[PDB]
Amino acid sequence: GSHMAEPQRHKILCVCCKCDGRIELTVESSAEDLRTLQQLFLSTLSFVCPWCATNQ
Ligand SMILES: [Zn+2]
Repeated sequence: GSHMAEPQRHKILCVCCKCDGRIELTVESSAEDLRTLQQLFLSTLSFVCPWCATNQ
């Protein structure tokens, strides 16, 4: 195995909102930031992959 389990360093995987491709949002976010941005992405926010961001 390996060991990488630390606070802040959190991998919140969402998607490219236009190709459904997996965006593992590797962030360094405290629990409450992670929670808050969870609610935003659950609500209305979403991201795009750099391929789609370059294409449209
Ligand atoms: Zn995309």
